[PDB]
This record gives sequence, structure tokens and C-alpha cells, in this order.
Amino acid sequence: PLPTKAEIQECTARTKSYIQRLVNAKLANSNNRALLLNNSHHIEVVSKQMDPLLPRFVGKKARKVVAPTENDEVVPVLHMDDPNEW
Amino acid sequence: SWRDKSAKVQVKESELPSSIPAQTGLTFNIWYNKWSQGFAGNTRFVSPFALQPQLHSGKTRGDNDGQLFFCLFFAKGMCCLGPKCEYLHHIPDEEDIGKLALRTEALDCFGREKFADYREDMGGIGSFRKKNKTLYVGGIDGALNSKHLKPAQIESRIRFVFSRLGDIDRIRYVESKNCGFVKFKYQANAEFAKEAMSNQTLLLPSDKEWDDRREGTGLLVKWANEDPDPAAQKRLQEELKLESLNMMVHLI
Amino acid sequence: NEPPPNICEQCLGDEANIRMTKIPQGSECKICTLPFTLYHFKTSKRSNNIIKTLICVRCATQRNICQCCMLDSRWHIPIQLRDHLISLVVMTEEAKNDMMKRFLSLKNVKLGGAQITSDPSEADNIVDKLKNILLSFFLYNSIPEWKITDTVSQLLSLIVNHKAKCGGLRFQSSELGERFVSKIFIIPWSTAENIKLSLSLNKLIQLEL
Amino acid sequence: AYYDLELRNSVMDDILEMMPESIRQKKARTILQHLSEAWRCWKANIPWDVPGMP
Amino acid sequence: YTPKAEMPPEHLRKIINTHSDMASKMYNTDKKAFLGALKYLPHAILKLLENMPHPWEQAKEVKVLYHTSGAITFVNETPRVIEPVYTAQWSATWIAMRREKRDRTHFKRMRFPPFDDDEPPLSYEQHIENIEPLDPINLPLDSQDDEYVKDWLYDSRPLEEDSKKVNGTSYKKWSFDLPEMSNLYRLSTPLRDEV
Amino acid sequence: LPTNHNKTKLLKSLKNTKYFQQTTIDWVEAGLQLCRQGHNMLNLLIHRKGLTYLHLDYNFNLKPTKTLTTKERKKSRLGNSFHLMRELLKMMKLIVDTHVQFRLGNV
Amino acid sequence: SERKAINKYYPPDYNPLEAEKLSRKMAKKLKTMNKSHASIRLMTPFSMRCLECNEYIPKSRKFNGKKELLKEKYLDSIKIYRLTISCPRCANSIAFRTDPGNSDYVMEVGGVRN
Amino acid sequence: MSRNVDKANSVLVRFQEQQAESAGGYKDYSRYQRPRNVSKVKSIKEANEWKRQVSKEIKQKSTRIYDPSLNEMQIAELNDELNNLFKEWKRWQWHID
RNA sequence: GUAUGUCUAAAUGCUCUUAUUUACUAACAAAAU
RNA sequence: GUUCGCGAAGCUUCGUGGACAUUUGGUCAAUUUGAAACAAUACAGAGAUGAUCAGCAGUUCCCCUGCAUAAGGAUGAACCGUUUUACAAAGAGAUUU
Ligand SMILES: [Mg+2]
Ligand SMILES: [Zn+2]
Ligand SMILES: [Zn+2]
Repeated sequence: PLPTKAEIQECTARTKSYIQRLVNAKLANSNNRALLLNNSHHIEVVSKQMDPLLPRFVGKKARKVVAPTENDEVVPVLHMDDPNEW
Repeated sequence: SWRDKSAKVQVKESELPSSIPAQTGLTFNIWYNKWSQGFAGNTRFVSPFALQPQLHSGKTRGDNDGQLFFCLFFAKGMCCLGPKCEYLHHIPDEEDIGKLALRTEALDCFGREKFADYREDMGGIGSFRKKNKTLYVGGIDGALNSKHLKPAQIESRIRFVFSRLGDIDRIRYVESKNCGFVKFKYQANAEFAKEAMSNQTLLLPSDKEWDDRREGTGLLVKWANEDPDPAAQKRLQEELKLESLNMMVHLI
Repeated sequence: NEPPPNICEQCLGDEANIRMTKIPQGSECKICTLPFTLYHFKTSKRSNNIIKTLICVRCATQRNICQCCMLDSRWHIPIQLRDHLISLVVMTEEAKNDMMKRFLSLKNVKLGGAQITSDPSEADNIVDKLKNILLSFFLYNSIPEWKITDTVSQLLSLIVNHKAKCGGLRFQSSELGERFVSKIFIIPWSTAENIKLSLSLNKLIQLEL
Repeated sequence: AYYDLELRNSVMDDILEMMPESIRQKKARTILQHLSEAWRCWKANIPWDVPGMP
Repeated sequence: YTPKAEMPPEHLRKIINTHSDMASKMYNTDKKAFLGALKYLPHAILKLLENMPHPWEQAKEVKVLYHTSGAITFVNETPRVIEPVYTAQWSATWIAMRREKRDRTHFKRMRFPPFDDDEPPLSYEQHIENIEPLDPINLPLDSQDDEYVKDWLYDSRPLEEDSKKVNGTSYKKWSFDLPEMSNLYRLSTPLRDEV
Repeated sequence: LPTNHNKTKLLKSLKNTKYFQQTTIDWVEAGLQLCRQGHNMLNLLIHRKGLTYLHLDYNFNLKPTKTLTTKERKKSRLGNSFHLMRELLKMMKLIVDTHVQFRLGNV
Repeated sequence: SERKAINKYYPPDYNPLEAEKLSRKMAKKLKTMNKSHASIRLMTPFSMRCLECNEYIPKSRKFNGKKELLKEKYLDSIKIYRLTISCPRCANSIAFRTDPGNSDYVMEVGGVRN
Repeated sequence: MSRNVDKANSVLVRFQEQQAESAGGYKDYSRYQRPRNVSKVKSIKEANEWKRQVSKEIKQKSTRIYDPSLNEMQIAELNDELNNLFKEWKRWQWHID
């Protein structure tokens, strides 16, 4: 069946929200202008306003990073079934 | 007894604490504070100051407030803040060590981040992975201005300098390697000692080369790469086992 | 998206309110040298010196450790020690290399032991197993000087070579020494035969190099 | 150059699609070479006739 | 919320002076800050230039923001004027210049650059103390014709604060009487020369 | 036709932080500060870049100390940004310098 | 910073004559400048065989040679030069001289022309 | 002044070096030739530097002389050069201090 | 477009010679009435 | 300190209850040991191809200059080497059970 209209809408919303969020994050990251708990204990997170002269994201430094594939589950690669010419 | 011994310290006054760099290179790089356009000069120079701790050690602005970490500058022997220093001025006692033994994994007795990997020269502020209390001493030839001394004498001198600085576990001078291994009880103490004795002369006033101690190159005090010969290894293993046992006891 | 900070009970403090700031890609983790969010908290408002997180959350997860203390999340023991115990009942090998460390960090395997510590099942079992397993003067005749010194103090410069086994204590006072003698492992002034022999041997060893 | 590269890639893909091979990487190079030769021939106005070419 | 603390200029000066011989591990972060500040240095330049004291002005005081690190200093205020008044002032200046030209056999034009490439530009503290800055460009007035304008015409803020002729110290709006306006118009005969 | 949205000018944002504070300053003084600060910035950046052999005059005319070897030259070719900035600074100095001169009895 | 740089920066005290004198004083001490066989890049006009390993270095082949002055000039006031080369394969020092009587070169115990 | 050597020994650079030597004591013992006759060197530091330089030279010589074309005469020549270097080093280890 | 790479343990002043240059670089470009 | 009330001495002074104002700052601590590069000496030394030379790409867990998705870096860096098995079928001869 061609998927339910409501379902489709929901999907759109989810992705739209997510993609929008991502874009916002990206924008924030770009250097041009324009509460929690640990264990049982409750803890307030804050974000301090760093000085606008110092590098915004002092962590990052354009590092090369090789990633592991981490494919634990095994893909089944299934299939079916004159050499002198070819 | 540093508390009732004195309050004051004032090791080297803020008139003359240090000149900033020593001229290698042609031009002075403002951003690194290091001379550029050339590299000729062995660079390591002897400390103008030192920690005579019995005289210096005292109450600080930190002690009152409840500071954990000891003063690097004090250790080096040049804390111009003195009584108004926020870092502690005494040889790390046991109680203090106990108090900061939670944090002592991640950072030194000076409150500064221990690293994951050792520096290739074992040169500074040891790794958090390998706990250690064991200092390589070196450049003892250079630290004594190439003096024809007995190894025994050298060893004695080392003991004198290092015992004062912290509770010793055990010490070894070596003729062949031309070195001085020291081990402490507490890592913090060891660290403090290292900080102190970096770039220090081993000479005394009674020696004839006292006035030209500055012209030499100081002690090269570094971290100890574990001794390979087997008895030592066995001892280490035993110690580790004991530690494990203790941990287990604590757990149950 | 971001995961949460893994800070231990003793790490964080004794109080029912702590305020901390997060600094996204603040510093590089010490293990992995890879950007991550620094949380840093002050414990009690007025108690000096901050407690910044030194490692990335992922790395912490892998080692199963406090992001400040660098100690086991469960048992609060240095990684070596905790791992060592497990081994006694295999340890982690952090690969100290520029590129490889990062890769290791990104892997999500819980390096070595961490899994055991994480699970109530496994940690507890290990503990149980462990429990079961458990259940002037010269001086002559290895142990540390800080113990010797302590002993001396109790009895009331202290040189001791180990290759020699020859501890020349020098109180520099006739009062301290004469108190020390009365209030009381061969201890002269400035199987006995066997001991003597051993001592001699030690001396010889010391003197050949 | 980029265009040429793209063309080469396309040709390789087509050849892959065409028929079965075992250790095809080696053969890819050969194919590329052949293509190059053909191009050269075209440029010259030589007929590019090779007997083994299926 | 609550406005910025009007700091003393002295503090700023001190900060500036500190970051001349900056080469310790102290102010590592200040160097970083300085580096960052290049971003806004052109903005700063634009600001400062915009605030240039006009030839009817000995020395302009100006609002200033500055990074506590000492890395950058923006002139903050944006210089607005009562347009006709401004025009009048300019006209007056022009007239003065013309007069000067008429007078002088040789007019000592500046040499450029004004200070040497070796010589580092004197701190402001060498010539705060110096004598009253010599008189600026404002033409000889008269009580009969230019009766109204003369008192304020050549002031930093062309019309005074706390008056009924301008909005106030924000200096955003102005309303003039007739005779003053007339005077201004008369003054501006050179520049406003319009059909 | 200008921005509908953007109220937030640069200075306002800066003010909103704790790191900036504000004074009232003589314009010549401000200019001098700019010259000095600007100069520092250009030196600092240059030193970071590693090229310590391109020396800045206090007039902002940059030029090399020795004759640079080729590698050094390659390292130390600043581009259209930095040079532009330098030029701007120079211009500022020139206007500021003239005002300084005026203030002083010199002119 | 740019190859066509008009003016190199000088310190504020740079007595040029004095500087020159100083340089001269520290030119006898100097390692380079006080030596022979100063380097040069040159193509080989002779097209010759390296006498050790018979490597046939052809005409116009480029090398980083050493040009040195021969004290014994040709005639009187027109200098002649030794131009050292190495063979590609074996590291034998080939060289040649520029005797300008014939408007050509002379081989100098390196290889043979052919 | 192509090929870098010229640049190095350009007058300005020399002047700079001299200035450095005067104020602070930056010498480049690489840059000057080591003296032939020792005992015209009253300072110790200078002597030490010279010794270091000679050691470096010796090391360099050593590194090259074990190359694969061992039968070539350059290597043989160096063997004597190496010896000379060693001798120089020995001399530098004089017993005045 | 003045290439490049490896290699590195931590005598003093004096003057006199010039109407020049043992000068070096070739990445750059190449025709006649 | 400001102050608005109470209680004692001579509107002046002490003794009190309140209101006002209320937890800054640090990812940092000042010289060698937590990591800047060029330079220098010595030694060699320049892509195909016989040689000389242009430019363009390509791969990468290499970067630099560059505002750069321009452009430029020794053809920017290292690539030029190692290279024996999804390996079976047929025939001939030989020793062991
Ligand atoms: Mg090229
Ligand atoms: Zn201190
Ligand atoms: Zn913790």
C-alpha cells in the first residue's frame, strides 16, 4: 500500500524538525556573525559566554580521523546460480 | 614544623624573579616567546634560585582558604607572592597527600593535567596511566661543573637534597649509567621533588666552584623508566600484589 | 546530538545542588586527543579550584571511568588496578599513537574489563570471586626508608643502600641515641653467622660495581 | 582532464557490466590502455582494428 | 538590563601599556584575543575615522568600548549632527581656510608620514600634560549679524545638552527658532549654494 | 534596501558580554591605542605564522629583514587580507598621526 | 615578503660602511664565501662518457655542478673555469675547462668527448 | 644571490649575526670554520661548542663511509678524513680544565 | 619564478684597492625587411 | 554606612528591632620539562623521455601559502617497490602395503 497520509505527514515533520535542527547547529558552528542529573543527584548545566575574541570552538583543530566500520551484523550478499571470447 | 616555624616566605622578590628568555636565534618571536632564525645553544641553564624549604616553607593565603595544590614556584624556589600566594608552600606532608589523593590520578600535586602518554624524553609531569614515584636524575656531571668526585659522595649529596624534599623510599646512584634513581612514597612528593630539582646545581657552599655554579647546566631530573634487572622487577610485582590485596580489602 | 557526562559520586561532591558550565568542543580528550564538550564544576560555590572533565565521554564509556577522577565508575580504582584485579580472577592496552588513539576511542567495544564493571551481574561476580580467592648506628637486615624512618620515630638523615643492605642512621645527638637504645635487624654502634655471611656477600656485590 | 577521467570511469563501468571476470583490477588497466589507443587512432585517423578485441 | 559601568580612562590606558612588551606565558590568552580581534579591526578603524574631530574642534572626547585584555578598542559613539548647523560650521571652516590661503605666502603643508618609520608612536601620556592644544579653525564672528549662533556654533556637540532646541544628550532630534536658522543659512552661503 | 531583521549590531553584542567595558576617551588617545593595538595584532599574527623576518614598521609598512630564501618566501607570503588590513591601519595612523601632531605644538 | 621587494628593513642604527667593515672582518672567519668550488646549475655541452662506469651523459643534460676559478688564465685578462659534474650512476667527479681560444671547452680528467 | 648560500652570506644577514653575537651571545659554530690551532681559545664554552661541532662532523663522516659502493676511492679518502677528525676531537679534549 | 631533500645526543686593531662580476638564477618568451 | 522605629543621658549622644544591599573570578596559575618554525653546516640534488621543458589531474591515516569552491606550492609531499596458491585435469616413470 502507498503509505498512509497521516503517517507520511508525521515522517515529514520528524525529518523536517531534525534537518532544520541540524541546519541551525551548522549555522551556530559557522564563525561568521548572523538541566541534568548524574546518578541519583540532580545537577544544573550552564553555558558561559566566552569572550568574542577568543576562538569559539577552541577544541577543534581540523584533525584527520580514521573511523572503524563497526559492522558487527553480517550482510548476506545473496545472489542466484564462452570464456575465450570475453 | 612549617605552620609554627613561620608564616612568611618571600623566596625571590618581584623586583628580580626572572628575565624572560635566553638568546638563541637572531630575532625574538613575540607569539612563542622563543628565539627564531637559528638554534645554537644547549639551552638548559642552572636555576638562580632554590628551595631551602626549612627556611622558606610557611602558611599561605591558600592554607587558610583550603587549597589542595602546592606551589610550583615555591618548589622551584621563587614564589614572589609568598604569604599572599594561593598555592601551598611546604613539602607535601602525608595528610595533605591523603586529602588530594582523589584528584592525584588526573593531575599532579601542582594541579595541572597529567597526560595519557609520557613525553618521549620522560621529561615532565608524568602520565595518569602509569602512576609513578620514581625520578631519573641525570646531567650530574654538568650539575657539578665536571667535578672529579667520588660516586659515593655524589649519592650522599643527592640523598641530602632529596630527603629534605620528600619522604624517600629508596635511592641509587650508578657509575656506569652516570645517573641517580630516586623513589618516593607518594607520587605527589616525587613530583614536587622533580619540580624543585629541575635545573638545580648539586654543589654546596663549602665547595670551591660555588661562585661559578650559574655558568654550568643544572640537574636533568626526569621520570624513571622502570629498572629491567630482575630483583627490582620482582619487588615491584610484590608491591603491586600488595596494593591489589589492599584494594580488595577496601572493597569488601 | 550529544551524550551525557559520566561523573562519579565522590568526584562531583557531597551536595544536593551543583552548577556547572558546558563548553562544547572545549578541549581535546587526554586519551584520544579529539574534541569534546568540557563540563567543569566548582563543587561547593566557594571551595577553590574547578573540576574540569579531562576525557571524552566515549573514552570514559570504553574504560568505564569517572570523567574527572579517571577511576572505575563502580569501584573507584585506577584503571590499571581495577583491570589487574579482573585479570587475576586481561587488561586494556591504550595505544599511545597520534592517529591510532583516536581510532581506538571511536570504536565502542568497552576496551577491556569495562563490560564486567558496567554490569551488576559481572562486577558482583568478580567481587565474589576475589573474596573467595582472599579467603650513630649502622643497620643490617627489602623494605623502604619511609618505613624505617617511621620505625625510628616510634622508637623515639637516615641513609640506606639496598644492594649493600647497610643503613647508617645519624641522629647527630647523644640524647636522641641514648633514649633510642633504652626504649627498645642487627643494630650496632659506629643464625648470626649466616646473617654475617649474607651481609658480606651483599657488600662484595656492592663493591664489584 | 577531469572530463577524460570521467569518461574513462564510465567506460570501465560499462565493461564491468558487460561480462564476468576474475581479478578484474588488472584488466581495468588494460581496458583503459585500449581506450586510449582507440582515441589516439581516432585523432590520427587510423582505423582502430584489434583482432582479439571482442 | 542595567547599563555598562562607565570605567575610568586611566584603567584602559594601563591595560594598553601592559600589552606593549607582551612575551610571557602570562597573557597567552591575551595574544589569542589580539589575534581574534583582527576580525573587528577594520570596524574599529571605520569607527575611529568616523569620529574624526572636525576642524572646528580642538579635541573630541569620544565613547569607547575596549576588550579588557587590551586587544581592541572601538570608538562606540556614532557622530550625528544638526544638519544645517553642520553645514554652517563647514562653510565657516571653508571661509577660514580661504582667509588663511589669502594671508600666507607659503602655507606649510605637512610631510608624510608625520612620524618616522623607526620612531614608535608616542603614547598619549607624553601630551596629556602638554599645554592647551592650539586654537582650531573657527572664523572671526560678529555680534550684529551672527548674534544667535556664535555661542554654540563651534562646539563638539553642535548644540548644547539640556536645552529646548534639541531632544537632549542623545542628540537625536532638533527644533530651531527662526533667527538662529536664518543666521545658519547666511553662514552656509558657500556650501548650500543651491538653485 | 537594508536589513529588516538585524537589530544586533556588532558593538551591542560586545557590550552584552562581560569582557568589554567602556570609557570616555580623547579621540587622539583612542587613535593612538588603535595604532598600537593594531600594530601588535599584525606583529602577533605574523609571529604566529612563523615568519619573524618580515618586520613591521610602526608606520605599518611591512618589509623583510634579510633577503628571504625561497622556502621562507613561500612560507611568508601574506595575502590580500592581511595586506589590506595593514593598509587600513597605515591610513588610520596617518590621520591619527596628523591629529597627534596638531595636538602637539608641531602644526 | 615578495620577490620584487623594493626595500629591505634595516635596524635604526645601521652605519652601512661600518656594517660592511664588520662583515669583512667576519668573512675570513666565515665558512662559506671563504672557500672554492661554489655551486652552479649547468647543462653539459660536450656530451661525453663517464670514464669509470661508462655512463653516456648526452648533450644538454642538466647538473648541479661546481664552478671553480683556474688561477692560470688564458692569455691575460679573460678567465677560465673548472666545471665539476658527477656521473648519474657512479659518483665519479667529471669536469671540464673553458679555454676560449677555440670558443669551446676542454676535458679535465673526468671523461672523454664523443 | 640565487641558491640560498648567497642569501646566507649577504651583508645584511652577516650584520645581523654580528649584532646577535654582540648582544646576548648568539653564535653559530656551524657557520664559522673551527680553528686549526687550539690554545687560542681562552673561553671554555666556545671550546665546548667547537668540540661538539667536530663530533658532529665525525658522525656525518661515519654515516656516509658505510655506503654500498665500498670499493670507490672517496670512501678510502674519508677514512683518513675520519682519522683526522678523531685526532682533532682528541686535541679538543685538552687538560687545562 | 631563484627548486629541493636527508644529516644535528643535551688573536687584536690597522689600513689600503675600485671608470667591474670567480657573480648567481633560469621556472619566463622567442621574429624580420 | 544610609536610615524608619523603641529605651536611657544632656534637638545632641550611647544602647537596641527592622528595612536597604546581599556569594566575584579561573579550560589559564611567572624560565628550562608537555612540545612553533625557518635558518645554518655537511652531504647529495631536479616527472615522462635519449635530452630539455610546459601544464593538468589522480591515490593518501602529509600538509603549507592563499579570503578562497581562485590560484600557487620540487609535475607541492609519499606513490617508481614488492610481485610463488579460489589452482585443477590427462599421460609417463619410481619406492612403500
Ligand atoms: Mg613546476
Ligand atoms: Zn607561590
Ligand atoms: Zn570521579
